[PDB]
Amino acid sequence: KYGENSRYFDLQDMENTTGSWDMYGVDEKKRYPDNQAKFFTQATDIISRR
Amino acid sequence: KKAQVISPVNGDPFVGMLETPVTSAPIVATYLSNLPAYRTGVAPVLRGVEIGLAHGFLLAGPFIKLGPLRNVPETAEIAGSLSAAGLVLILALCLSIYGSAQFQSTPSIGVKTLSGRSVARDPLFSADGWSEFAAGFLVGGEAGVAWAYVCTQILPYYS
Amino acid sequence: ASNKSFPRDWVKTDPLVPVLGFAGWTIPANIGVSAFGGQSLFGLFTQSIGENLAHFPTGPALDDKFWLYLITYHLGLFLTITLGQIGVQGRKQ
Amino acid sequence: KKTAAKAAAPKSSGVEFYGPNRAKWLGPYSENSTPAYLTGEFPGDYGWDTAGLSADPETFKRYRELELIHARWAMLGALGCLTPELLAKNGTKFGEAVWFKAGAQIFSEGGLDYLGNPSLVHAQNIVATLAVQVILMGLIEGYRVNGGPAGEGLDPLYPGESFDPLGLADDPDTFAELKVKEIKNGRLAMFSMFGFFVQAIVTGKGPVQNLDDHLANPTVNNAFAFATKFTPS
Amino acid sequence: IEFYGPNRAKWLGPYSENATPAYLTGEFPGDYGWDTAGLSADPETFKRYRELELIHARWAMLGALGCITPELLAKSGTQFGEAVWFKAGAQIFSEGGLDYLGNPSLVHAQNIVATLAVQVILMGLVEGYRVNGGPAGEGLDPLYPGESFDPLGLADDPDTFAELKVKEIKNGRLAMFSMFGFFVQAIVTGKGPIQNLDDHLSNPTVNNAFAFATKFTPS
Amino acid sequence: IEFYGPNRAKWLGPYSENATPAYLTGEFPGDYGWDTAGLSADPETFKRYRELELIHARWAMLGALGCITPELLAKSGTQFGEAVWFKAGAQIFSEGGLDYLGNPSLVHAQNIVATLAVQVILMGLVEGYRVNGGPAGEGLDPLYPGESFDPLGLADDPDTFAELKVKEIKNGRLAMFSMFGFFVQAIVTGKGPIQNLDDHLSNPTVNNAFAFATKFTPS
Ligand code: CLA
Ligand code: CLA
Ligand code: CLA
Ligand code: CLA
Ligand code: CLA
Ligand SMILES: CC1=C[C@H](O)CC(C)(C)[C@H]1/C=C/C(C)=C/C=C/C(C)=C/C=C/C=C(C)/C=C/C=C(C)/C=C/C1=C(C)C[C@H](O)CC1(C)C
Ligand SMILES: CC1=C[C@H](O)CC(C)(C)[C@H]1/C=C/C(C)=C/C=C/C(C)=C/C=C/C=C(C)/C=C/C=C(C)/C=C/C1=C(C)C[C@H](O)CC1(C)C
Repeated sequence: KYGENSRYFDLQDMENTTGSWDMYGVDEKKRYPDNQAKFFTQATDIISRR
Repeated sequence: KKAQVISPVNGDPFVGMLETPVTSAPIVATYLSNLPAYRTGVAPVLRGVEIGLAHGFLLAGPFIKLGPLRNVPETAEIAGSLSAAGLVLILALCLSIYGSAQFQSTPSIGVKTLSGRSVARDPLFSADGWSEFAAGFLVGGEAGVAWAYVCTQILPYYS
Repeated sequence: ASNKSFPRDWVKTDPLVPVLGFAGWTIPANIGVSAFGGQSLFGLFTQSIGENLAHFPTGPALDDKFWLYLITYHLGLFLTITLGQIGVQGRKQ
Repeated sequence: KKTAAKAAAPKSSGVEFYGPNRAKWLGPYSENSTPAYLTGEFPGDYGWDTAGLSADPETFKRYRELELIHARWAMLGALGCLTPELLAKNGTKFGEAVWFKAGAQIFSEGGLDYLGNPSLVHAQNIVATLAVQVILMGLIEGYRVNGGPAGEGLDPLYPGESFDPLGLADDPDTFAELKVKEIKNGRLAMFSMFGFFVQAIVTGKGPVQNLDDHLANPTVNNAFAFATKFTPS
Repeated sequence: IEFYGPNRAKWLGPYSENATPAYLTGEFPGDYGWDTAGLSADPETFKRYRELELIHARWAMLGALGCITPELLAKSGTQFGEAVWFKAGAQIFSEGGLDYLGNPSLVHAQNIVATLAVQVILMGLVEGYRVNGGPAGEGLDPLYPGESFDPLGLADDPDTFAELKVKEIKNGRLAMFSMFGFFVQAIVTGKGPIQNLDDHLSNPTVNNAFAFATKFTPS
Repeated sequence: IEFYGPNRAKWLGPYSENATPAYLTGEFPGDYGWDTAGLSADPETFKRYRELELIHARWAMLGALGCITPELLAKSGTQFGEAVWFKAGAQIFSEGGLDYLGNPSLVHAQNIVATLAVQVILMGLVEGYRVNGGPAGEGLDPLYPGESFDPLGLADDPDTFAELKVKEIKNGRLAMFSMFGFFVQAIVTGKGPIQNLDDHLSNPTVNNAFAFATKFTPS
């Protein structure tokens, strides 16, 4: 196990032993009041491609 | 004496970062969690318009105060705002071609959070998400610079 | 080693470090010497703070005999608090 | 940023909600481990049960149903007694920015001139203002005690629904903290309002104007200079 | 129309929040469930509040009718001097004592300290005998006795008697609020309340309340 | 003469209504059973009220003697300036600070903010150490300590000590009511209370109270 008494390098658990963490990345919804989703996603519909 | 503040990242002294009250202080951590570039659960279009609204409104200023049309009255604001809109346009183009060059191949393998649990990958880091983010940036930036002109024209003791 | 996670309390807040800081530095900061003619280093620029607070939006002059009071006052205020915080002798002295 | 490991009931945060709280006296804290009715578990408990006006659990609830409402009213009361005394001292005409006759401006020339701008609401009636206040506020506080549209009434202390646009209301330990930042700032607003009210009684100048007068002469221009006023004789 | 029950006319009506506090659910007149602070959670203290509110309501109703009658009587066809309730208390000092009805063939009270002492004696007697009972049968009920204070006999039918209870309580609440209005009119404008009535009926909107709103201005 | 028991001197005496509230039956000084509103039904709140009433009573007794002494001393053979307790608080501002006894060889306090800060420090210290104990033995009793505050040793015999408790409480109640009288005399007539004493002893009935009854007349 990785998070233990100095037992680093867990072979099957690569995403800890490597250095791939999300430092400041939270993920949850409802950041915005709802209908800006409407007013802005129905506004950037045209130019939403490459 | 049995007191220490500075620590390596999540134990693990062999990743090239070390934790400091600059990086991992609580108020700083919650602050940079709450910024729009780190939210991961919202659609990238909306982040694009938030970031664009902010950056356009700040970019309008220096062209107004320090541009070559800054002493001629009543038209010093126009040339500044127009130039700032031009800069935002070029930033939108840069975002588009960055999307064309960066996410053009396979993504990475895995991601976990700091207090370990397997969080999924941010949808901003695909081609579609980045292109949508660029469109949001264009809309938000132009709206922001237009608001900068509006805010100049009707504001109590602007000078 | 150094640690394994960042402690989310590193400034160990002892509540009577700051009150003794500026309270135990300003009660002897307003004595009165021969040097100023009977005035203090806390009341003589109380005159100044209020004085150029009167005409408000005008930022005070860039040679006006009170920037010295601001700078020499904080040069001691910060020092007495930063030596107060090392009045955490809970494990050291 | 690390997920504050909750897993339990307590809510310590730093040191705020447990047996070892931060009390009121620095060594003379409430005797016998703080009176037995209140041991943490909620924002705002510090231990002033000296008169003991609330010893029943329902009164402990109903007084807090007062507290949070009262504090939230005082927050906007404070900022809404601060703002235009700054703005009129900077650059903006108002009529009278002082908060005694802010309500009397309807009588002055043509009603309420807003921000010194003759292109705005221009309320000439006091009676219509009364009507909209009674109607809309009685509706709103009916919805507070009942729960109607735009989110149903779940918790009368904190609804926490589609009303909040930020959508912060998810991680419960950070709001074990922020429910307390609420009450700390609200009691600050309470005593700032007593500043407004008692300074309003004694001297009748604006509170900003009191700060300017005080800082012009802190040893002379303070409350003690009004001490011989209000004396019988 | 169902005050004695769960379907009483609640404090907000159809904004009723039918989760009412459980320490009062009908069975007593005037229970309108409006407990926002909750200063009557304890049941014996609640009983004290019922008794106290009844005493306040009856006293306030008596005072309210006493504030409506004499001014109208002196306005219609009689004279009292100062029928307005301010200097009616000072009518004993002015020239010839307090002559009742404005007539020197009635009470004509010269010394106010005699009224004072006899009033204290009588009031102590009546309040003591109100608390613990006494004459006309010993008091067995502190709220509503039922002994010889109803010489007409209206307390036979129970539901009409309960309706009378509710009317009494509502009238008492209205009387208390209205006497508060009388006191505030005594403070602010300091004129006759029925003079206020006549003046507002003559002037419905030009002198409403806010001409008398810049009087107690601090400076 | 049996305060500690069912036969105490009750709030109405022979109008006692010997059905007293059961949450107090003797065993504590000052229990006179007069609970008409009943704001102390809860026992811990009742204890808070006993402590609070004791604190109020001792503070009010101190204030009452402080209101009787200096005026008499300056009337008899000394001079203070304004010995009346109104401007005794403003004696620091007038000409030469607050000279104690009216003598420029005593306290002579020039700046009131120094009195202010030292007073806050000392009062915080003594009140905190009053609540939680401290010097002269740690406080084990919040009501009456029994530690080194009685250097004469009068608390040996228990029944006389309880009689002293009852005298203390009665004196405190009288002191609180009398200081209320002092405050009301401060408001209405605004003159010296002992000047009031001398004036009423010189004028027993011609200037009693109601010459000073048309002062706060609204208009
Ligand atoms: C690098 C030094 C330097 C600086 C400071 C300037 C400055 C200026 N030049 Mg200039 N110039 C330079 C080098 C420089 N020049 C060189 C080398 C050349 C020759 C190639 C020229 C040729 C040149 C011409 C030909 C002209 C100027 C003009 C100007 C003026 C307006 C430019 C403008 O619109 O800015 C746009 C403003 C910005 C891009 C603002 C960005 C900066 C922001 C504010 C930084 C904020 C950082 C912030 C603290 C971060 C905080 C983060 C925190 C919030 C977390 C301005 C005074 C124009 C003029 O009329 O002058 C009066 C003009 O016509 N320059
Ligand atoms: C041959 C190439 C070339 C050309 C034609 C120009 C031309 C110009 N330069 Mg320039 N420049 C160049 C190379 C060039 N540059 C290089 C290589 C450098 C780096 C060394 C610079 C650095 C430089 C600086 C630092 C500045 C200029 C500025 C200017 C403008 C000066 C005109 C004037 O008096 O202001 C009048 C300006 C205006 C009337 C504003 C016009 C703004 C654009 C052209 C209109 C945009 C339209 C709108 C945004 C479209 C709407 C989009 C929609 C989605 C809403 C002019 C547009 C100045 C400038 O524009 O900045 C304020 C300036 O300060 N140049
Ligand atoms: C109307 C506002 C209001 C209400 C309903 C309450 C209610 C309550 N508070 Mg609270 N409180 C308030 C304002 C209020 N407080 C303010 C402004 C502060 C900052 C000082 C506090 C600080 C505070 C702490 C730190 C604690 C409480 C506690 C309590 C609970 C038990 C204490 C008690 O019986 O007081 C009942 C209160 C009243 C009956 C209100 C009395 C109002 C009258 C008019 C008297 C006030 C006049 C004033 C003292 C005179 C000087 C004014 C001057 C100081 C400005 C109870 C839930 C304890 C608790 O459980 O935590 C939540 C506790 O530990 N309160
Ligand atoms: C002192 C007079 C008094 C008293 C003791 C009561 C007592 C009671 N009323 Mg009541 N009431 C009164 C006057 C009074 N009322 C008046 C004048 C009105 C009309 C506005 C009402 C309208 C009313 C309603 C609608 C309801 C009650 C209810 C109740 C019961 C529970 C509430 C409680 O504990 O009150 C305790 C009261 C006090 C401790 C009195 C405190 C007084 C101080 C001075 C504060 C008053 C300040 C005031 C708010 C400022 C404006 C005054 C102005 C409105 C007159 C209780 C039996 C509820 C119930 O169930 O009925 C049985 C109910 O639903 N009352
Ligand atoms: C604030 C001062 C204060 C306080 C806390 C108490 C507290 C107490 N008294 Mg008490 N008392 C006082 C002053 C006070 N007394 C004074 C000055 C007198 C002489 C008039 C008395 C005479 C008295 C008697 C005769 C009896 C008590 C009793 C009691 C106990 C039960 C009653 C109760 O709950 O009171 C709660 C009290 C309050 C919450 C105070 C509320 C104060 C507000 C401002 C209302 C006051 C307005 C006032 C009526 C207007 C006129 C004032 C004027 C009379 C001074 C309780 C320990 C009974 C007992 O058993 O003794 C142990 C009892 O029989 N008291
Ligand atoms: C309920 C509640 C609830 C929540 O929770 C809280 C709160 C709000 C606080 C509460 C409230 C309370 C209140 C409001 C109270 C009020 C009361 C009143 C008004 C009374 C009166 C009361 C009143 C009264 C008794 C009155 C009485 C009267 C009288 C005797 C009179 C007499 C007279 C007459 C005949 C005439 C002559 O010539 C003069 C005189 C002298 C004038
Ligand atoms: C019991 C009951 C029951 C039922 O049920 C209900 C009811 C009725 C409500 C209740 C009642 C209550 C009451 C009455 C209360 C009162 C109180 C008081 C009076 C207090 C005083 C109180 C008082 C007090 C403390 C006082 C104190 C004092 C002092 C410090 C003083 C000081 C001083 C002096 C030395 C002198 C100088 O030169 C000045 C001065 C500054 C002046």
